[PDB]
Amino acid sequence: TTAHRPTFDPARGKEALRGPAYHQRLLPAYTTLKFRQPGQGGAADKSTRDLRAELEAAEAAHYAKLKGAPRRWDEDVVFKNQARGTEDKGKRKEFVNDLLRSDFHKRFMSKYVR
Amino acid sequence: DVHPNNTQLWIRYIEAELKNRNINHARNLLDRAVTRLPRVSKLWYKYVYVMEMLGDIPGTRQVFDRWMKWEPDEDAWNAYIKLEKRYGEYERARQIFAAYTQVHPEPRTWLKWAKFEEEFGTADMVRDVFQSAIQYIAETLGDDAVDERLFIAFARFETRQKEYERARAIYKFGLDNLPRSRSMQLHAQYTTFEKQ
Amino acid sequence: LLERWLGNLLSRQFEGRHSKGVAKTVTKQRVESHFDLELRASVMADLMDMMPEGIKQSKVNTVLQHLSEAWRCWKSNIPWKVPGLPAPIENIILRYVKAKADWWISVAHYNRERIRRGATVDKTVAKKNVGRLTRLWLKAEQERQ
Amino acid sequence: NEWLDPSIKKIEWSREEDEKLLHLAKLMPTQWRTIAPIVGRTANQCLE
Amino acid sequence: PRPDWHPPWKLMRVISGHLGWVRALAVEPNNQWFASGAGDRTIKIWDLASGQLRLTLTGHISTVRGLAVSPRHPYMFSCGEDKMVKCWDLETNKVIRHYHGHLSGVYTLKLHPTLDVLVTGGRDGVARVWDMRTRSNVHVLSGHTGTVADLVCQEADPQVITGSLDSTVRMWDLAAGKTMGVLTHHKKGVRALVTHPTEFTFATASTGSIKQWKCPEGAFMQNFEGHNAIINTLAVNDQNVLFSGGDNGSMSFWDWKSGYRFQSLDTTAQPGSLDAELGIMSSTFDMSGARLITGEADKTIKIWKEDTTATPETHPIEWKPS
Amino acid sequence: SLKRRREKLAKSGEEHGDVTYINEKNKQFNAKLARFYNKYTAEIRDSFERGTMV
Amino acid sequence: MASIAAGLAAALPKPKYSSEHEEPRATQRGPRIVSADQIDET
Amino acid sequence: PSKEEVEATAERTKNALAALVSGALAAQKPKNVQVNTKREATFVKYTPSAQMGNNTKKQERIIKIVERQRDPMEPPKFKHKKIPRGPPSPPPPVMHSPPRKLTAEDQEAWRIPPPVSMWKNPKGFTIPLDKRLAADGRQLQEVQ
Amino acid sequence: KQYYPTAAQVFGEGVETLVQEEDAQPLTQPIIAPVEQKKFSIQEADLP
Repeated sequence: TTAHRPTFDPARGKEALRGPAYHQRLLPAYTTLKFRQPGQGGAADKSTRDLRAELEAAEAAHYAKLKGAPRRWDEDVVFKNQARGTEDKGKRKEFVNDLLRSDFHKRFMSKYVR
Repeated sequence: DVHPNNTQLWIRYIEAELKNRNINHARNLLDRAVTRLPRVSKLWYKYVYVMEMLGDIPGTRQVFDRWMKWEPDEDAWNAYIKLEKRYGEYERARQIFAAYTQVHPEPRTWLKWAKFEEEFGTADMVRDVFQSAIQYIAETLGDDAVDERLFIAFARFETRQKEYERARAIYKFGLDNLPRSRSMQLHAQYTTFEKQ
Repeated sequence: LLERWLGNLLSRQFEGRHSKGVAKTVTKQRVESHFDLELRASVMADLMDMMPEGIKQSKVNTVLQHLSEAWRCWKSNIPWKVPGLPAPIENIILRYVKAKADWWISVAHYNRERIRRGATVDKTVAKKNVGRLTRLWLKAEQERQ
Repeated sequence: NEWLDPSIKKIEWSREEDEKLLHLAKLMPTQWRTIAPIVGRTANQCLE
Repeated sequence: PRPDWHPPWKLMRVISGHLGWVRALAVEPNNQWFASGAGDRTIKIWDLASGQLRLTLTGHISTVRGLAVSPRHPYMFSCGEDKMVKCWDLETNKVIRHYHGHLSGVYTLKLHPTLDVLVTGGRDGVARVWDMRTRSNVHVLSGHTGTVADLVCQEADPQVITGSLDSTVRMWDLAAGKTMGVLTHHKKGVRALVTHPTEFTFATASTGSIKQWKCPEGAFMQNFEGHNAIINTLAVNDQNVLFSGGDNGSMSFWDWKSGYRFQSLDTTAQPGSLDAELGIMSSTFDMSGARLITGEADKTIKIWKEDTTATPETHPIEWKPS
Repeated sequence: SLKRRREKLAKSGEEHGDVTYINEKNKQFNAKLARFYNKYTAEIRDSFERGTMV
Repeated sequence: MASIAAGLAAALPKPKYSSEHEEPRATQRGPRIVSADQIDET
Repeated sequence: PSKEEVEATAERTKNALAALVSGALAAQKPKNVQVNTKREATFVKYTPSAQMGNNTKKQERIIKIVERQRDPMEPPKFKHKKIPRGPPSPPPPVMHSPPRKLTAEDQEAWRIPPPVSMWKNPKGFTIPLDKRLAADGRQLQEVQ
Repeated sequence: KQYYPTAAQVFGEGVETLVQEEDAQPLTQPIIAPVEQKKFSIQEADLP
């Protein structure tokens, strides 16, 4: 059947109706605009090269901060030392762009599907 | 209104008003169509064909003049020239080649002008056309950037006029001031001419 | 409140109902249908912008049917490779199937947390969520085999 | 899945498929649904 | 025109952290932090120097397709595919206003530079002009026959220029809410617009063609040519740098005056991304212009910096006049 | 054009080979499928025509 | 700057078949209409 | 534009948009009574042109226009109507660069296969089993 | 098992790859901090 259909021509916006007002639609709320006070920044433009210098100084400061520069009881046991290198996970937390193979999905699906 | 730039709808409405002999209506439609869609070759072709089938050769010429104002592709200039060659105003077709080589300065248009002047004009006109082609193409694109086919057609034309030494001069000049990677066809035609 | 309500009641009575004036919000019963509306619009815009000029664009909803089948093949872990489908169209389809899949998996994670906590009581949410995690487990187990 | 699938080979076996079948049946004992995709037939065909 | 020498741009920092494509990007006037809205329905506030995640805000139920931090007010505006345009009070980190009325998903959002007006563009094919204070839709700029994919506000006529996916670009007189011109030069959907900050010119980008125009005449000034991809974005510096980012992942840095493409790149996708997932979805220079923040379909914010090592001689202008 | 339409209708009205459709739209779709996909599914085609391996 | 065209035009010897008396190879059927440019050339 | 003319544009646009803001604020929440009892007259100097016949006594007219005292309790007078959207303003010419020279290789390079679903069939079609099993990559997968 | 390369193998060596999956701020802490008054004694604004 073709009762159930896609959209190939989505609905188009209309201008407002130029009619007499009787209907109530939007109750007033937050009718006062806040402005950036002195100290809240924004209302001060200095130049371009000063901004570039400040940006590069902040980047150099962050890189400086990151760098830091100013009978034995276990002898009949069949297998010994099976857990070397297992605790070494956590060298650097790494992002994989696959939500089916990310570590979050594996943790989630091992927690829940028991 | 719903589909303004649809060529099929435009042609359907024009033909629907042409089948009922509403010629003035359909000419208004064709002006509106080629105003709305100036770079659609089918609408321009339909307007020039309708004007030629109605007998108005000056109307066909004015429609072609507006189209050539719009700087169309090669086939439109070719169609205009074939019109004027059909009706015999060869000087008008010569003017159209002047503007056509202005708009499309590729060697194909120069060769087409040379062939046209060979068949419908004096040999001095062909020599002037070929010299203008070599001069313009080596001036704009660079002296080493001139096409070998220009020298081929010029030398074969001077061969056809039996000015044999002049053809040897064209061939030798082409083999001198061209790279070796772009004169192999010129070299082969030179060998054919020399042992011919 | 009541004078507002009676004024709107009398507005419907005396100047009529404006049946589709203002856009309805995307409430929870319209989330997946709205995601589908937006997804189909986005895929269609990419095809209408990446096709060359002059190509006969008569059959382009066919790409949207390909996107639907590609999504179904993603859910059922069946490899999707249409013979003769061009690389540009295939790239668009694979890109948006990845995007839809990520939205699906995130919604599954969120509802599973809410089902664990008891924050929801609707049966449909639980049924949908068990279906999603059954598919996810079987995808992981096919990968394991 | 076992009979009407057009990827099912109903011809008599080759010697190469016999060598592969016996080799794999020695590799994976009584794991016939594993052997069947590798050999190239169904599981009941390889078993019989 | 002889082009100027511009240093080439290289990848500085890669910031993972969204779970959907980064479609929006907006820098504070004070250049301290920037705002990435993404397909994981969220707006993240990141510090610009360190790159660290400061905050995550969730108010949208669909992908965040637009952001703006107001230079006069302590507000941040957003729009999304969920038909919603919201005003966030950054003194509380909470949504305080709604701007309702778009019939379907909203693709772009800009603020008028001088006066307190918000213009948004949407898949209902229309650009709605809103008042910030009263949330009232003062104008419904209509006339496009397709999705309004990008939009710029300007301090003088034409005040609103909208580019749509039906390939036209309309310039709108804001006082009357009616168009003063249509530019039909583009063959396919005009996804990007940008305005030069010091010259009274602008640029529109469709697939393959980036055309540069003059205000208010809409006069065709020049044509950036060579980027044969679907152009999603456009970013001009103060030092005449046009950035064409392209949905296949292709990056082109042009000089604004001449049109010379002084750099061409392909961006790189994260570990795990498909080759289909290579593509630039958003881009903006910061307020200084020293950095270019791009957001890509591998769910990644990338920062691009100028190479200080390169000289005008190490990368000479290979520009051939004709 | 009307003669071309009638000739196309008469040519497609003639059947040749097996019937794999149930109405005329299905027949047109199946012929379009053949025109596009015969160059990829020859082996499966002969698998049906043979009763055995691809 | 047309040194190559000048070198060509110097390289060709004079054609030995005269064409200054030669008519155009297609006879224009009359009448002949000119523009304002050809008023003083006749 | 210079600061003076930018500011002039700002004042004009702000005036127009403030008028539309005020009208919209009256739309979204009207005052409970729509009575404006501070009715001031409006005097109009009316100099007529020629008309249906001739002129009789006096031409120039002084007109006093006042708003009518409407009942505060009256609802809207007239039902609103659903009218289709009007035609657009006339489209401009399509100012395209000359069309791309395609080849038959390109037309073949942009052919979209007819889609045969493994799940859906909204027209109840009978598809050949060759074409149904055409996009199933599972049989053509590798095993090793 | 690791199906993909690492970020350093993909992006380069002079490129800093950040992975941020937690906020630095709590949501209660505002981005543009509002200016405080913080009056602690009833003091006259001028001389009575």
